[PDB]
Amino acid sequence: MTFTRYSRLRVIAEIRNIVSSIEFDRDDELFATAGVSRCIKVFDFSSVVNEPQCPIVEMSTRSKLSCLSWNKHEKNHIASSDYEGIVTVWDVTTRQSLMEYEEHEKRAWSVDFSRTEPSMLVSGSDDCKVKVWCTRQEASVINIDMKANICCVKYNPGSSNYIAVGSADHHIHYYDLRNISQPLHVFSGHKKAVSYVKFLSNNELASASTDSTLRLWDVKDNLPVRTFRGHTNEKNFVGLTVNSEYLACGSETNEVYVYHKEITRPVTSHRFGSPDMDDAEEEAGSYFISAVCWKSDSPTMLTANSQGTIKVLVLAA
Amino acid sequence: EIRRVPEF
Repeated sequence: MTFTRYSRLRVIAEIRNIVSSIEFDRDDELFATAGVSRCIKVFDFSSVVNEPQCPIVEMSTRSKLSCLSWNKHEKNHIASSDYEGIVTVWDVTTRQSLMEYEEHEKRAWSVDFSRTEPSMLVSGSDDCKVKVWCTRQEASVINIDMKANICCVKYNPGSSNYIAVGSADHHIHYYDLRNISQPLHVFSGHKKAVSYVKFLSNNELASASTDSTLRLWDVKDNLPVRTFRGHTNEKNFVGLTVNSEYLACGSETNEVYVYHKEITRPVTSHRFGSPDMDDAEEEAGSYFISAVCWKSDSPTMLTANSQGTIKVLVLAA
Repeated sequence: EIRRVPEF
């Protein structure tokens, strides 16, 4: 029943370079995109779905962007991490940078605003440090020296005391920020760098890696659960988004994949740029999906690829 | 390459 509830992704809207990050605001009303074009763009979701297209805010940045995270309490605030290492908090109504955190010494691949302590945000960098910041303070409040490049950091959705850290050392380091001498647990299983970590719930953590797998982990009992396979991801950040039941990720075949958390093989997938009639130009391997984001626990998702095309997709029977 | 994931 679960495997067969949905068999396809329907395209319900399309905006037609690399988009590194696509994220919904606190209420799933606006979404923002950012990437190599050094421009944070904010769109109204309903307008995109209903109309035959223009962002409502554009904020120019000095450096290429790697990640966005909206504040979970302050509707109008969004954080970005950039390739200079700067972690910026922006106000999308005034367009101003509210904070410019400059301690990282190399590109910051990831930033995440906490859901439960919403002034707290965490970043990770090629400088091998995890930094925790508070929007009321200019200096970092916690620093973890990880000794390998950090590709992704994510707060637990139920408590700001726990973060998952995906590392180029192939492991997920799960920290209690109240005692950083050692992580609570380090999860091994991926055979390549861990590019994303995202929580389905307080106790369920998912990861993506350039070993062409996603993995599901139990962070209450510190157990491996399941490995998901089907997509191609051997090189790039191709996006990971999860909700209470589903995982979605990109692929280096210009395809989005969806998995139900209980089944190791995809429930469906969607090709960007499938040829029609006599089309005979670039092959599928020439583009990658670069960012994905569920609309909370619904079957609706945002997706973007390395050409800059954005699609709103919906799981359907 | 700008989105290449690092290896240790």
